[PDB]
Amino acid sequence: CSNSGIECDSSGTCINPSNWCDGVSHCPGGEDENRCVRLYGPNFILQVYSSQRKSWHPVCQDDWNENYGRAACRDMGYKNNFYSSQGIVDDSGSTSFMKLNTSAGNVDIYKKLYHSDACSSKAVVSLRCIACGVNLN
Amino acid sequence: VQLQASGGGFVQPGGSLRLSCAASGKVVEQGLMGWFRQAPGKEREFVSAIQYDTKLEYYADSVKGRFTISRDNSKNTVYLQMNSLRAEDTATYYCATPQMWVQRDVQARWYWGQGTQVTVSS
Amino acid sequence: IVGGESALPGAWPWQVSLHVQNVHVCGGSIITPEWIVTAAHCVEKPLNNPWHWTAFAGILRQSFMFYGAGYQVEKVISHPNYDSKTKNNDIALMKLQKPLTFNDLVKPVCLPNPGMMLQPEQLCWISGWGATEEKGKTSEVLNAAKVLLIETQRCNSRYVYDNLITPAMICAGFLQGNVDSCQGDSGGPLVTSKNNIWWLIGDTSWGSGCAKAYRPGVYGNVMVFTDWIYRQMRADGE
Ligand SMILES: *[C@@H]1O[C@H](CO)[C@@H](O)[C@H](O)[C@H]1NC(C)=O
Ligand SMILES: [Ca+2]
Repeated sequence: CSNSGIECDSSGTCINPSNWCDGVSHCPGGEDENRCVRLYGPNFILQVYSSQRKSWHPVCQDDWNENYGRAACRDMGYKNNFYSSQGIVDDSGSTSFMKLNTSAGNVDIYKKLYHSDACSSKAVVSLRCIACGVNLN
Repeated sequence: VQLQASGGGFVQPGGSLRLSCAASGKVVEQGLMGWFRQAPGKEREFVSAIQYDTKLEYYADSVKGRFTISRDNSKNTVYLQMNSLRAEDTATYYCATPQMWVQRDVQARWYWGQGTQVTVSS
Repeated sequence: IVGGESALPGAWPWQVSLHVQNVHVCGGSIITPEWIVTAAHCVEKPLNNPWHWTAFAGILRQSFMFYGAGYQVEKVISHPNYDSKTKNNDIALMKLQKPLTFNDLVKPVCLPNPGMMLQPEQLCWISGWGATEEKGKTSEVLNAAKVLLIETQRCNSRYVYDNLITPAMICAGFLQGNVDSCQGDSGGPLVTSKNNIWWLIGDTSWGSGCAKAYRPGVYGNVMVFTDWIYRQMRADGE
């Protein structure tokens, strides 16, 4: 794709990043709205793609709780699975965060978040949706 | 399980052949038997398969309607009736079980006894 | 697995034996109580039919995988861009009819996250019931062995695999050979430990012979496939 467009598919379709994870399904297979939440790095930093900023950003811990964590895990495809979540300090030299709108209403979990330059709790969300990766010592 | 294919030969367009695959080994290993084919310089191709109790049969699109697969479980033999043959059906035909045909190394050779040559030319 | 050793119970609790009509055909990795990651070259037609497949977890020996002791597979999904001629995008998912019960012997492996920052020659493990020598039979017992990642630039060299390694592929093993996956290990796990977590980084895809010099194992690049995996799981859940 040209001009930083994002591939919807392997069929050549290109979409403007401002419509990626913006709450409206624009791609033929809805690819722009079903991969908006991810866990980054070996420490499971919760990140959401911001349609405002056209990039991934960590999630502030302000007002976050297990119900929001379960919504994030369900959006990722883990259904009713939930393991663990805790606030951690940011280690990536980030000035850019996704912050929870407590009065957002009934929208996608990634649309309950808005871009922000600071977290009041000084911590970002670490989230694991399933207990995995453990074997015999 | 040990498989011996036979029945191959030379025919002209429109002719017919009936291939046989005789199995020696535990019947549990014959739950699904399949036929594949390979012409020189080309990728191996699935042809047909049959469940042990014969209640499910499979056919590749290119041979659907013309070929018929069957079993005789007291002989432990699978048969492939091939009618209305064309030149593009020319290949070495192989019988195999799933544990054989699903290959980490697809270019690894199948046993000679699994195959039988079929040539269609006028 | 060539050049490894038999596994202990609970050593690789995500490993499953995938049977067609109660005969081992491919390996797989548990990622949720109902989802298993395996290879697309395991499930080409007529093996795309879930009716034929059962999964055996927490069992180390094939002689203890009886009729009825395994979990019936409900769905089989191959990668839509899988190419059988090159084995590009060689990954598939199986969904179980009934969820697994996790315990000391049956546990999931973690899907890799973006930004793992693995070493160029990161230390990994492979496991499966594949042959223990080239042209050998299926192993009755689960085996496992250490392998290292080999940088794709090296694997694509003229004297190795000569530009056959795509971005949907990773190489692991030893250019000297001796240790490798083999026939019957298809679909099984390539895992690595980082931050005290075991991560699924590959699924056994292809190779040229087993454990031969300059012919190491090639694995589906699971990190590249994670978006697709999440989409299938999300589409299933609702
Ligand atoms: C939060 O959502 C409400 C309702 O949509 C809206 O009125 C308000 O402006 C939002 N606040 C922020 C900071 O986006
Ligand atoms: Ca959109």
